[PDB]
Amino acid sequence: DLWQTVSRKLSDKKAHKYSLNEIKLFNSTIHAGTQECKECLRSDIDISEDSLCKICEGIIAISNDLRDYSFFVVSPEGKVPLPRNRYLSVENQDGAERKIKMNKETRIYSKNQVTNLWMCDYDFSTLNPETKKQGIASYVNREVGIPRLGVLRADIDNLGTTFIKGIPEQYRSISRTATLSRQLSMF
RNA sequence: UUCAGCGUUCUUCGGAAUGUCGCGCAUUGGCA
Repeated sequence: DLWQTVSRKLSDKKAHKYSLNEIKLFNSTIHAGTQECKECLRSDIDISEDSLCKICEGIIAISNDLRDYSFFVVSPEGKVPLPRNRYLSVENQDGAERKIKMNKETRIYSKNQVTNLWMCDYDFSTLNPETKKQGIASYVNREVGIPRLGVLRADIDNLGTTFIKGIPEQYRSISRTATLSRQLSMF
Protein backbone atom coordinates (compact mmCIF):
# COMPACT_ATOMS: atom_id res chain seq x y z
CA ASP A 1 0.00 0.00 0.00
CA LEU A 2 2.66 2.50 1.05
CA TRP A 3 4.50 2.49 -2.28
CA GLN A 4 1.14 3.15 -3.94
CA THR A 5 0.73 6.17 -1.65
CA VAL A 6 4.11 7.35 -2.94
CA SER A 7 2.80 6.95 -6.48
CA ARG A 8 -0.25 8.85 -5.25
CA LYS A 9 1.99 11.78 -4.31
CA LEU A 10 3.98 11.57 -7.55
CA SER A 11 0.82 12.20 -9.58
CA ASP A 12 0.27 15.28 -7.41
CA LYS A 13 3.77 16.51 -8.29
CA LYS A 14 2.92 16.39 -12.01
CA ALA A 15 -0.42 18.20 -11.82
CA HIS A 16 0.84 21.40 -10.13
CA LYS A 17 4.31 20.97 -11.73
CA TYR A 18 5.30 24.69 -11.96
CA SER A 19 5.12 27.57 -9.42
CA LEU A 20 3.70 30.94 -10.54
CA ASN A 21 7.14 32.63 -10.63
CA GLU A 22 8.48 29.87 -12.95
CA ILE A 23 5.24 30.07 -15.05
CA LYS A 24 5.63 33.88 -15.28
CA LEU A 25 9.31 33.42 -16.25
CA PHE A 26 8.37 31.03 -19.11
CA ASN A 27 5.77 33.60 -20.26
CA SER A 28 8.13 36.63 -20.01
CA THR A 29 10.13 36.24 -23.27
CA ILE A 30 11.87 39.48 -24.42
CA HIS A 31 13.06 38.59 -27.95
CA ALA A 32 11.44 36.03 -30.23
CA GLY A 33 14.68 34.91 -31.88
CA THR A 34 15.96 34.79 -35.45
CA GLN A 35 16.61 31.04 -35.76
CA GLU A 36 15.76 27.73 -34.12
CA CYS A 37 17.34 24.31 -33.78
CA LYS A 38 16.07 21.84 -36.37
CA GLU A 39 15.62 19.20 -33.62
CA CYS A 40 14.63 20.99 -30.41
CA LEU A 41 12.76 23.79 -32.25
CA ARG A 42 13.94 26.26 -29.59
CA SER A 43 15.03 29.83 -30.35
CA ASP A 44 16.06 31.28 -26.97
CA ILE A 45 19.23 29.16 -26.88
CA ASP A 46 21.96 30.23 -29.29
CA ILE A 47 21.74 28.22 -32.53
CA SER A 48 24.80 27.23 -34.55
CA GLU A 49 25.16 27.59 -38.31
CA ASP A 50 23.95 23.99 -38.77
CA SER A 51 20.59 24.92 -37.19
CA LEU A 52 21.55 22.95 -34.08
CA CYS A 53 21.43 24.07 -30.47
CA LYS A 54 24.32 23.10 -28.23
CA ILE A 55 22.37 20.39 -26.39
CA CYS A 56 21.16 18.60 -29.53
CA GLU A 57 24.58 18.95 -31.16
CA GLY A 58 26.16 17.40 -28.05
CA ILE A 59 23.59 14.54 -28.06
CA ILE A 60 24.30 13.76 -31.73
CA ALA A 61 28.06 13.89 -31.14
CA ILE A 62 27.91 11.70 -28.01
CA SER A 63 25.77 9.03 -29.80
CA ASN A 64 28.75 7.32 -31.55
CA ASP A 65 30.85 7.59 -28.34
CA LEU A 66 28.33 5.81 -26.06
CA ARG A 67 28.38 2.79 -28.44
CA ASP A 68 32.19 2.95 -28.90
CA TYR A 69 33.57 3.80 -25.40
CA SER A 70 32.69 1.93 -22.14
CA PHE A 71 33.48 4.72 -19.60
CA PHE A 72 30.91 7.48 -18.86
CA VAL A 73 32.44 10.59 -17.21
CA VAL A 74 30.39 13.13 -15.18
CA SER A 75 33.02 15.87 -15.24
CA PRO A 76 33.29 19.67 -15.42
CA GLU A 77 34.13 19.42 -19.15
CA GLY A 78 32.12 17.13 -21.40
CA LYS A 79 29.80 16.86 -24.35
CA VAL A 80 26.24 16.97 -22.93
CA PRO A 81 24.93 18.96 -19.86
CA LEU A 82 24.13 17.21 -16.54
CA PRO A 83 22.16 18.44 -13.42
CA ARG A 84 24.94 20.06 -11.33
CA ASN A 85 27.28 22.22 -13.46
CA ARG A 86 28.75 19.05 -14.99
CA TYR A 87 28.75 17.26 -18.31
CA LEU A 88 28.60 13.65 -19.51
CA SER A 89 31.59 12.67 -21.70
CA VAL A 90 31.98 9.12 -23.09
CA GLU A 91 35.68 8.17 -22.82
CA ASN A 92 37.97 5.14 -22.83
CA GLN A 93 39.92 3.89 -19.81
CA ASP A 94 42.89 6.19 -20.43
CA GLY A 95 40.64 9.23 -20.83
CA ALA A 96 38.63 8.29 -17.75
CA GLU A 97 41.80 7.99 -15.67
CA ARG A 98 43.12 11.28 -17.06
CA LYS A 99 39.91 13.15 -16.26
CA ILE A 100 39.40 11.65 -12.78
CA LYS A 101 42.99 12.44 -11.64
CA MET A 102 42.79 15.86 -13.39
CA ASN A 103 39.74 17.01 -11.34
CA LYS A 104 38.73 15.34 -8.03
CA GLU A 105 34.95 15.77 -8.63
CA THR A 106 34.66 13.34 -11.58
CA ARG A 107 32.07 10.53 -11.53
CA ILE A 108 32.95 7.44 -13.58
CA TYR A 109 30.45 4.82 -14.75
CA SER A 110 31.49 1.60 -16.50
CA LYS A 111 29.51 0.19 -19.45
CA ASN A 112 29.00 -3.58 -19.07
CA GLN A 113 32.02 -4.44 -16.94
CA VAL A 114 33.54 3.74 -10.70
CA THR A 115 29.92 2.57 -10.64
CA ASN A 116 28.82 -0.04 -13.17
CA LEU A 117 25.85 0.75 -15.43
CA TRP A 118 24.14 -1.91 -17.62
CA MET A 119 23.21 -0.96 -21.21
CA CYS A 120 22.83 -2.91 -24.49
CA ASP A 121 24.85 -1.42 -27.35
CA TYR A 122 25.13 -4.44 -29.64
CA ASP A 123 26.00 -3.28 -33.15
CA PHE A 124 27.19 -5.82 -35.71
CA SER A 125 28.34 -3.01 -38.02
CA THR A 126 31.02 -2.04 -35.48
CA LEU A 127 32.63 -5.49 -35.78
CA ASN A 128 34.58 -4.25 -38.83
CA PRO A 129 35.89 -0.79 -39.78
CA GLU A 130 34.41 -0.71 -43.29
CA THR A 131 31.22 -2.25 -41.90
CA LYS A 132 31.26 0.49 -39.25
CA LYS A 133 31.49 3.08 -42.03
CA GLN A 134 28.59 1.45 -43.88
CA GLY A 135 26.36 1.10 -40.78
CA ILE A 136 22.76 -0.10 -41.56
CA ALA A 137 23.71 -0.43 -45.30
CA SER A 138 26.15 -3.26 -44.41
CA TYR A 139 23.20 -5.43 -43.22
CA VAL A 140 21.42 -5.32 -46.65
CA ASN A 141 24.73 -6.41 -48.26
CA ARG A 142 23.47 -9.99 -48.83
CA GLU A 143 24.53 -12.32 -51.69
CA VAL A 144 21.12 -14.06 -51.28
CA GLY A 145 17.79 -12.96 -49.71
CA ILE A 146 15.88 -9.71 -50.37
CA PRO A 147 18.12 -6.76 -49.23
CA ARG A 148 15.69 -5.31 -46.66
CA LEU A 149 16.10 -3.92 -43.10
CA GLY A 150 13.85 -5.40 -40.38
CA VAL A 151 12.89 -3.17 -37.47
CA LEU A 152 11.83 -4.96 -34.27
CA ARG A 153 9.98 -2.63 -31.89
CA ALA A 154 8.91 -4.57 -28.78
CA ASP A 155 7.33 -4.04 -25.32
CA ILE A 156 7.11 -6.58 -22.43
CA ASP A 157 3.35 -7.27 -21.94
CA ASN A 158 1.82 -6.03 -18.63
CA LEU A 159 5.26 -4.81 -17.42
CA GLY A 160 3.31 -2.44 -15.14
CA THR A 161 1.04 -5.27 -13.99
CA THR A 162 4.23 -7.24 -13.19
CA PHE A 163 5.53 -4.27 -11.16
CA ILE A 164 2.16 -3.88 -9.42
CA LYS A 165 0.84 -7.42 -8.78
CA GLY A 166 3.55 -9.59 -10.39
CA ILE A 167 4.52 -10.76 -6.86
CA PRO A 168 1.81 -12.40 -4.66
CA GLU A 169 0.95 -10.46 -1.51
CA GLN A 170 2.42 -13.43 0.38
CA TYR A 171 5.89 -12.66 -1.04
CA ARG A 172 5.60 -8.87 -1.29
CA SER A 173 8.86 -7.41 0.03
CA ILE A 174 11.63 -4.94 -0.87
CA SER A 175 14.35 -7.51 -1.76
CA ARG A 176 12.19 -9.46 -4.28
CA THR A 177 10.74 -6.33 -5.96
CA ALA A 178 14.34 -5.15 -6.38
CA THR A 179 15.58 -8.56 -7.59
CA LEU A 180 12.74 -8.95 -10.10
CA SER A 181 13.45 -5.50 -11.57
CA ARG A 182 17.23 -6.13 -11.54
CA GLN A 183 16.84 -9.45 -13.43
CA LEU A 184 14.54 -7.75 -16.00
CA SER A 185 17.09 -4.92 -16.40
CA MET A 186 19.99 -7.39 -16.72
CA PHE A 187 18.24 -9.47 -19.42
C1' U B 1 -34.90 -66.66 -110.94
C1' U B 2 -35.44 -61.71 -110.02
C1' C B 3 -35.51 -57.21 -106.75
C1' A B 4 -32.82 -54.57 -103.04
C1' G B 5 -28.66 -52.88 -100.43
C1' C B 6 -28.67 -53.23 -95.15
C1' G B 7 -26.53 -52.70 -90.46
C1' U B 8 -22.46 -50.49 -87.34
C1' U B 9 -18.75 -46.88 -86.05
C1' C B 10 -19.21 -40.03 -86.84
C1' U B 11 -13.74 -38.98 -84.09
C1' U B 12 -10.32 -41.27 -80.21
C1' C B 13 -6.28 -40.92 -76.58
C1' G B 14 -2.44 -37.91 -74.60
C1' G B 15 -0.38 -33.30 -73.65
C1' A B 16 -3.96 -28.09 -71.10
C1' A B 17 1.01 -24.12 -70.37
C1' U B 18 6.13 -23.93 -68.45
C1' G B 19 10.64 -21.50 -67.17
C1' U B 20 12.65 -16.50 -66.26
C1' C B 21 12.40 -11.92 -63.83
C1' G B 22 8.09 -10.37 -59.46
C1' C B 23 10.27 -3.62 -59.46
C1' G B 24 14.92 -0.85 -59.91
C1' C B 25 17.28 3.95 -59.45
C1' A B 26 17.48 9.36 -57.63
C1' U B 27 15.89 12.59 -53.79
C1' U B 28 14.85 10.82 -48.46
C1' G B 29 17.40 7.55 -44.84
C1' G B 30 22.41 5.71 -43.35
C1' C B 31 27.69 6.72 -42.91
C1' A B 32 30.50 10.92 -42.02
